[PDB]
Amino acid sequence: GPGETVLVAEEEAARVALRKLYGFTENRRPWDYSKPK
Amino acid sequence: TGRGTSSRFLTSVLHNGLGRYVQQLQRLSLSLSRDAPSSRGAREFVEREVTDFARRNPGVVVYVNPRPCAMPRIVAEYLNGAVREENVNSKSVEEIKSLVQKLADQSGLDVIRIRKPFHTDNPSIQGQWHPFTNKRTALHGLRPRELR
Amino acid sequence: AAPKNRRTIEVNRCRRRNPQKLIKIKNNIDICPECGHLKQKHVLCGYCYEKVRQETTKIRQQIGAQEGGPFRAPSVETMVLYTGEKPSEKDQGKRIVERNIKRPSWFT
Amino acid sequence: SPTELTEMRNDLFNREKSRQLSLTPRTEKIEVKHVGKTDPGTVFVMNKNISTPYSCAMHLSEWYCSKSILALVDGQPWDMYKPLTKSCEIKFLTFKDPDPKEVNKAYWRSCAMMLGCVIERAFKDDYVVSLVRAPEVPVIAGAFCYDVTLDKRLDEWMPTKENLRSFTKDAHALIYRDLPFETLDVDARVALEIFQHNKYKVDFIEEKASQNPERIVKLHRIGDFIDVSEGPLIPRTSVCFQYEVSAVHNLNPSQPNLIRRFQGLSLPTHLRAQFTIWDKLVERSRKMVTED
Amino acid sequence: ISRKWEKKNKIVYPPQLPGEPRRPAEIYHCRRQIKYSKDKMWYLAKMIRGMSIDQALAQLEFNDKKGAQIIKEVLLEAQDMAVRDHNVEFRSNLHIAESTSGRGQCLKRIRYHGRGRFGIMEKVYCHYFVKLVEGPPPPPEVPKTAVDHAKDYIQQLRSRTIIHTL
Amino acid sequence: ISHGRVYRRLGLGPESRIHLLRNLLTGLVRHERIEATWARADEMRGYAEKLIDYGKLGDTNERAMRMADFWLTEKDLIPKLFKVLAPRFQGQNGNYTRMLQIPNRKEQDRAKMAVIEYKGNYLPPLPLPHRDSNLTLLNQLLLGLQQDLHHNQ
Amino acid sequence: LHSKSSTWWDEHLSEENLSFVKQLVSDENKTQLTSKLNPLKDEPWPLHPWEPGSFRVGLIALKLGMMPLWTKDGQKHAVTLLQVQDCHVLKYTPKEDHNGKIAALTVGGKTVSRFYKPDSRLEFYRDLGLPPKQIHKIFHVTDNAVIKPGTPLYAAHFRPGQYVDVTAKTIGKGFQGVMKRWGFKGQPASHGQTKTHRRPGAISTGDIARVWPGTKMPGRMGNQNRTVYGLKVWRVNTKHNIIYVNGSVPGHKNCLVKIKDSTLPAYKDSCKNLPFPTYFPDGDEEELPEDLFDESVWQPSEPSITFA
RNA sequence: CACCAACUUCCUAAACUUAAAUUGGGUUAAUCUAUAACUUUAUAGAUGCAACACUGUUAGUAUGAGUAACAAGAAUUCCAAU
Ligand SMILES: [Mg+2]
Ligand SMILES: [Mg+2]
Ligand SMILES: [Mg+2]
Ligand SMILES: [Mg+2]
Ligand SMILES: [Mg+2]
Ligand SMILES: [Mg+2]
Ligand SMILES: [Mg+2]
Ligand SMILES: [Mg+2]
Ligand SMILES: [Mg+2]
Ligand SMILES: [Mg+2]
Ligand SMILES: [Mg+2]
Ligand SMILES: [Mg+2]
Ligand SMILES: [Mg+2]
Ligand SMILES: [Mg+2]
Ligand SMILES: [Mg+2]
Ligand SMILES: [Mg+2]
Ligand SMILES: [Mg+2]
Ligand SMILES: [Mg+2]
Ligand SMILES: [Zn+2]
Repeated sequence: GPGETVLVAEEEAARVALRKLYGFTENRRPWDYSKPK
Repeated sequence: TGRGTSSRFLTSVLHNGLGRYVQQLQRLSLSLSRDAPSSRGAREFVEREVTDFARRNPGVVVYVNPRPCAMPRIVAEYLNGAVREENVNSKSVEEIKSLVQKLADQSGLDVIRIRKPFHTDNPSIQGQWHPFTNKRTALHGLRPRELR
Repeated sequence: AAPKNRRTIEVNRCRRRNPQKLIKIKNNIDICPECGHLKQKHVLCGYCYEKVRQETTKIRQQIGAQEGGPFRAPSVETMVLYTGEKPSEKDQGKRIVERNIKRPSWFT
Repeated sequence: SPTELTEMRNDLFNREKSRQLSLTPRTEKIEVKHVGKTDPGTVFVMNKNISTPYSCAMHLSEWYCSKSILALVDGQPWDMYKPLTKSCEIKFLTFKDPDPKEVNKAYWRSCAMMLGCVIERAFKDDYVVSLVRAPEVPVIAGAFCYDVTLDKRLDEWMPTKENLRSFTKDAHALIYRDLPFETLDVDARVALEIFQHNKYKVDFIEEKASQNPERIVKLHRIGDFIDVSEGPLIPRTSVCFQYEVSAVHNLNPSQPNLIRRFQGLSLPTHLRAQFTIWDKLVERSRKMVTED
Repeated sequence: ISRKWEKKNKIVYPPQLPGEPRRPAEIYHCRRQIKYSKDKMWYLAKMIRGMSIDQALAQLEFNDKKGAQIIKEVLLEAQDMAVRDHNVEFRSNLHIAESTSGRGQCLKRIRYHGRGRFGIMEKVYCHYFVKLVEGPPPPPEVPKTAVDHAKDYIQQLRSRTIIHTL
Repeated sequence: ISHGRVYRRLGLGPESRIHLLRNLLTGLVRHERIEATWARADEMRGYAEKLIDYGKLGDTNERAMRMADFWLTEKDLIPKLFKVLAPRFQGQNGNYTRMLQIPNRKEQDRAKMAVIEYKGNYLPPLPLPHRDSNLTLLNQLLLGLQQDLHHNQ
Repeated sequence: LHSKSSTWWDEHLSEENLSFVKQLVSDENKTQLTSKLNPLKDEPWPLHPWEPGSFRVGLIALKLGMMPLWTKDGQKHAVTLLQVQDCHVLKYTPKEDHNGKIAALTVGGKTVSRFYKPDSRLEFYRDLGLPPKQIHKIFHVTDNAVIKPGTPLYAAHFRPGQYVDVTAKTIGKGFQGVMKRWGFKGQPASHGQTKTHRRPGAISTGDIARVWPGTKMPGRMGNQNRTVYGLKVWRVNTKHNIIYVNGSVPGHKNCLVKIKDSTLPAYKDSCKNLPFPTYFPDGDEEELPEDLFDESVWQPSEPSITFA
């Protein structure tokens, strides 16, 4: 993760990990509205 | 006139088409004079075309108000709250029908300069460029001239 | 030499609102202890001074009547006495000016 | 914990205020007459137990408000923010009066109280600081004196020059806040409850209560800090401009409990001193002061 | 001519509800046809802007300008009507919220010159307006600290966007 | 470049300056308290002090009489100078005149004004600036400092 | 008014304390000055020998006036009298912290009152233990010649036969025209000149359509720092600390001047035979005569000069 | 061994091919009248029918400019006084 200070950068890196653990990454598959079913 | 006017970004009212498409026009009002030359074309629109337009667009409520009137006027109201008013004074039937269709197709978003022809909330999939992308790392993270 | 162009209000507003042309605020204004009116620190109170001179004019007016004419100044010291006062031994041989009013408290 | 004492003491202080404020129902008008040399004969029609001498000054002009430190209600010194109680004649005292004896005492007492407030919060919460008394010293003495008893752990530590400089920094912080000197006349019982923990304060309250026919005792508050007072105090802490905590001297006969006297000097905004004059006075304020 | 400044003292607000801050009183006063230049009067009106009533009077009493006495007299009248008619409790509890000068109706006369030539002189009049607001003068202006200046600079950096692209 | 010059330029010229000053001096001797513009009163103060010195020289002095004759246009004042003012100021070596600034003139020229008088006159006392009493806060602290220094050597 | 007010030192002093304060301040000036009389007994900084290329500290003196001076050859020399009054070293900056090439010393003279001074200046002197001085000037001094701050400097620093440089502010003449400021000729008085007698002529040429920077025009003259180079020292008075300097010195009488050894190439190394750091009366190896003379000077009380 | 560069040309949509006196043609602002319309409209008939500019006319207000310039002998006990 990036940050203005080392503590801020480390804190941001913690969020980058949690996003990739809960499968909420920015490039995750888009939500599916296609189904008529 | 670009710097003398406002501008905005490309947008949709409520993510109009993501799940289902909703028509933004919700109400049309037509004011007529029963006997007035200028309202003739609007009168013919009511006789011939208003009923078909209403059936094609069942989500728009159409109000037709014949009353003593100097100029016929069309008022269009949208779901976002925008209101547009059009003078129909002495227009042919076709022009009024053509104009009425334009109101149905439009959204209430202001017609002003749009900065970009494209809007996306996910511009990147592989990561936005930053100065360290395409820079190789160094052993022990030693910056240049650092002795260690 | 005559102006080559009209001067805009934007330029003029900068000239006549420059700090150099503004009225300076004064820090030397104080209130008088005796009269309670305003004064400057280095200047005599105008209210109190106003009392003194108007009493002085009354005294000088009485002096004019006694002399009665020009070129009648005494060659001896002068003294002012108010109703209820009599010359003392030290006051002997001095011109006495008599005032109808009582001795002012501030005047001694 | 010390923070708890401030909270509980403040609560009792506020409770008494509301009780006395509620005690007076409706509005009753008292006629108070200006007896001062300036603007003579003015009569202020004030409300009983609510309006204060500062409110009377507000009617006249801002000069009265800025320059008046004390008021003479029926010949007795009154705090500018102490609510008036009955019809009377009022006169306002300033620092530059021909004989400002009463004003000098009030300024001296208030500055001593401000010394007590700084001392309490200066030390670490680990140590226990107990305020014993603020001796009444003449202004001629050259400094105002506050007596304090520190913890036995610091029984032989003496503040250095930087430590004393630190104390003045807190005092200047108090001045910048511009805190009004709140006033309460309260009966022994409540005063004892607010000061039950401090044995020194308790006995002082007993003395100052026996003195009066009733049990009324004067209480003053600066912000959270509260203290007993010998008499009227300054309206606000913004009056002080020059402030110094000169020195601390150990009272030699204090083996049972080491009492350390805190000394300092102050001057109001109205009477500022030049740089050199202030230094010379400060030096003479670093010498022991004996109450006489 | 318009005379709206005088009318402003006739506005009546509805009774305030118990749970609301007390509304400060406002008093509007003016003197219209003053034989004095508005350009000259601006400086006197400018100086007292924001000051308290007593502070404004003290400065005006020791100014040598003709307009100072005119402004002082208007200020005293405004003070009296504030307490007398507008339910202001303390005379001293007032400050100058607004003070400005305006043009009056002027008269045209002849300025004689050397060779039978003339010029059009103006006999100038001016108006003076004040609003007195109950309460202490609003706190003076506080300059930005260095940290405040730095904070604004960083916000500008953080607001940067990639321009003319997706 | 008017460095070192000890006079104001007043009136229609050097002679007019003397006559304007002489008229003020004549009024001062007669009434003992005079109002003039602050600059003119300051200009005349030096002459007022020196005139008393000539009066002290004595009645019989020829130079003093000529000086008194020139400066006092109203000739009844000359006996007053030698027999009233000079005897009064025998003890003093100087500082016979008291000059103080008065609030500016309310006459559309807003002149800076002063009051000049001879000390010891019979008129009501001027409202002079009175220094603070020793009982004030600052004075007492200084008084305490004075006592310690004096008593402790 | 809840507003700022102006104060001065006398505003709140009573008649009794008004005299006391003056005596108290005067007393402290004497105590502080006496405390600094003996520098050698107050941990003086190490004394170094003179070496070629050395520069000593200078003094600040007051300009007393002028008088005539005669030499054994009968020639008359107008001479200016410079008096050193309360000259002390105040501040030292090392070579690095001021200018890589050389170090600096600040020296002040002419004790002044403490009543109308900024607190910052008073704070500076309080730590130094001295009464305030009217003027501060900076002297470039080599490392070996550095002197501890608080050290008194005396007129015997300089010696007769030594050339010196004096710098001071020139007499201020106010706004002046081109004739007096720059010696412009002007225009003829008669023969039809219409309101042009003391005016500048043409400012420049028409081709450039502007006025060159630095063009000589009417403006304020005088009141500028100027230096006079190569003035001999004829005699020094030890009792009153008076230096006799050849010729004229910039400024008016009673004005402070800066005096330092001459920087002219001919007098490149004159400090060889002078008190190298400075002259210390505390040492008093030999008490100096009241007046020191240059050899050529004809002393008063000598026999009349006969050119035999 | 190329790239960049003009609405040149292509491309989506369209368009159908170039100083200025002069010449041909289609509309239109305003007001009145006829007949209507009835929050200011239609078809006809008319005209003192449209102004960023004539050192244009009248009025207003700026600029230069709060600039150039203008004015009362002194004190007092007071302007039909000393
Ligand atoms: Mg004329
Ligand atoms: Mg004009
Ligand atoms: Mg001069
Ligand atoms: Mg010569
Ligand atoms: Mg000059
Ligand atoms: Mg010539
Ligand atoms: Mg000529
Ligand atoms: Mg050019
Ligand atoms: Mg093309
Ligand atoms: Mg026309
Ligand atoms: Mg037009
Ligand atoms: Mg032209
Ligand atoms: Mg035109
Ligand atoms: Mg103008
Ligand atoms: Mg000009
Ligand atoms: Mg000019
Ligand atoms: Mg002029
Ligand atoms: Mg005249
Ligand atoms: Zn007064």
